[PDB]
Amino acid sequence: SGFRKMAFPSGKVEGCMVQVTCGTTTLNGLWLDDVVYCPRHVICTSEDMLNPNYEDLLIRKSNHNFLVQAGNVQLRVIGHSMQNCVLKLKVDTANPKTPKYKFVRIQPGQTFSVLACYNGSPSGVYQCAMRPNFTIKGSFLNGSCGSVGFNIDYDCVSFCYMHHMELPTGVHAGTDLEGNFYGPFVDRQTAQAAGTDTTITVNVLAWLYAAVINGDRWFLNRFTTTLNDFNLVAMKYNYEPLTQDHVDILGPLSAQTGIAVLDMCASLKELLQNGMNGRTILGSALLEDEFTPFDVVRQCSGV
Amino acid sequence: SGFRKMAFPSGKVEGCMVQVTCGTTTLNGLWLDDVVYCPRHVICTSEDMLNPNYEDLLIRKSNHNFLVQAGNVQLRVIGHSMQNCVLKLKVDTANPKTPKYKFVRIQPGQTFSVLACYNGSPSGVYQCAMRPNFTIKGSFLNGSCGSVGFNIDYDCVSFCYMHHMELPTGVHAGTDLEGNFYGPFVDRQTAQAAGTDTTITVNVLAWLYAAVINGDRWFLNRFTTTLNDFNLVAMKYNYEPLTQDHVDILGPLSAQTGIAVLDMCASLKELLQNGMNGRTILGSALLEDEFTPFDVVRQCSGV
Ligand SMILES: C[C@H](NC(=O)[C@@H](c1cccnc1)N(C(=O)c1ccco1)c1ccc(-c2ccccc2)cc1)c1ccccc1
Ligand SMILES: C[C@H](NC(=O)[C@@H](c1cccnc1)N(C(=O)c1ccco1)c1ccc(-c2ccccc2)cc1)c1ccccc1
Repeated sequence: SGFRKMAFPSGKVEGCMVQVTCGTTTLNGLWLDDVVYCPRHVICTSEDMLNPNYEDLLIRKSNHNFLVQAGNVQLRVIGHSMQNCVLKLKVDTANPKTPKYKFVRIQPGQTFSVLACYNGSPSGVYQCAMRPNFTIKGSFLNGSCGSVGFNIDYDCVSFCYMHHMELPTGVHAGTDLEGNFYGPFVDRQTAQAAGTDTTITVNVLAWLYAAVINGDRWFLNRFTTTLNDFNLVAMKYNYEPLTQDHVDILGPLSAQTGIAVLDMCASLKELLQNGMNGRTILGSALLEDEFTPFDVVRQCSGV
Repeated sequence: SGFRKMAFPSGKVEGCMVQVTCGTTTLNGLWLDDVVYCPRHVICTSEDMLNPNYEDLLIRKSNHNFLVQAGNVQLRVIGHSMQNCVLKLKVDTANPKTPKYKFVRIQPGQTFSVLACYNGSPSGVYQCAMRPNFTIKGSFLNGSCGSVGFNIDYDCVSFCYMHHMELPTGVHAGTDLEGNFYGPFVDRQTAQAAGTDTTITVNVLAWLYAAVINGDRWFLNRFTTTLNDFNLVAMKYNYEPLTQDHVDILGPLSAQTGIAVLDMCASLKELLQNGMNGRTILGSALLEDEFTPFDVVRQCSGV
């Protein structure tokens, strides 16, 4: 029993974190095979922040201008390219700690483990969700950039995120490892406001299912609801519209807890309409939406 | 900016997690040098749970009865011993991924990263605190036992916890790597009730200091208090008595935020007396006490 904000083991990803220096600017790179992926804003200077032209900013840079350091060891950059908002620095040496890996682009509401890094050094690990506004409520300081979000499918590290920037609102924006920012964010120092941060309803339901599985069942009522009636109250509370997919995705937890998904929607409604009445669920005084149905299954089947 | 429940990178500890089978029973072992540490209740059977005699239960067991598996590779157990509530299984092979390491016994209120394991396989990572009742509110399933809590001092993994058992209350009890349970817990299936789970006041203050550093400063009042007056209200709310050490330990955060520690105690008092009024601090609707002053410094200086 028990339920915590759990990350994947970062070991496989630690062995991939290198330091990437471009002049004054230093941040993290991901070293897989003979390629080091980092935010392309490594190349940007003290005044390039506002409107940097990267193609233009790349011409000025060469292989020897990218100082790729793997712990204490400098790597030979034997070729570089820009893919969207990432640099792919070709190095002469394949990373011998390269795990089996994929670059997935993760849907909003999906979760991943962040290995926060400074100077290619793993600092800490924490679970994150892709917010429906395609921000992530991370912990990143200066130099945290090029830190990756990831998911482990047994042996296979599925890199879903590379951290780029903090928004004016303490919130984080970054890209997949193909360099495509999640959301409308751009690697420039301009007015970039977050959209509405909606609650990942299916995740809250999964969290409630985790709560019930861990004996926190108080918020259960004798009520049911309809998807449509629940979704009316969901929208009022800035909750993601719930779909049959969400219900299907919660089927495992339903089947596990013998609680129809719509009876849990009924409990969620009462929690949303009435608040939590000073009570806690899974040591939280609000409804956690940064655990997927898969995350709950994982943390309650011990994958 | 941003503030999350961050763990240390588990990589150094992953390379130390082995599987430990004794007959039907399987759990995790920690492989450092030529020694594999696991909960001694690995040796206990289907009826030994109630009152097991371990010395007696060890006689029946030999080196070849301890199946130490490192991934797909069995290790030769060339000697075994019991140290308090841990077995130290001597193996012929030093763990080549042995990090620089110490066994620290951590004070209650101190935090550590848990690498949750099943069959010597890292499942997930999360930050934990030693509760003042010497329980830990973990996420551990069946077979999670022999999972270690730890702290990383740059290169040096300070193993503080080995997970043993879940209490009747969904809460977790275990030992240091010298095998000494934190708290009054014993590796037996008997009435083991948690004491009062008091709030780690110094940690809540650190969390508030992290909140203020991350722009969440609303709970700041124009009030101050005295240690004694604050401690009167602390005790009412089952908060750890605050000491000059706690104030000293918060000195860094005080100095960083230019907020006297006692003005923050004043804010904590108003939060405790008045609750949070539906408001959140650092995405929490209650006062987080599972972040140390050191943890906040670390996550807000990027160590
Ligand atoms: C306010 C925000 N502040 C930041 O983003 C902070 C940073 C703070 C904490 C966590 N995450 C990143 N930041 C870093 O820590 C960093 C810089 C280099 C390596 O790391 C950074 C600074 C600059 C850039 C950048 C520069 C040129 C062109 C385009 C972008 C990118 C990141 C920001 C600054 C500038 C632009 C957008 C957002
Ligand atoms: C209720 C509790 N249930 C548990 O503790 C669960 C377990 C569940 C989730 C997380 N953490 C551990 N548990 C395991 O997952 C496990 C067993 C072996 C390897 O792993 C376990 C079962 C048994 C023992 C044990 C056996 C003989 C003598 C003394 C102790 C120890 C652990 C418990 C059972 C028995 C005794 C105390 C507490």
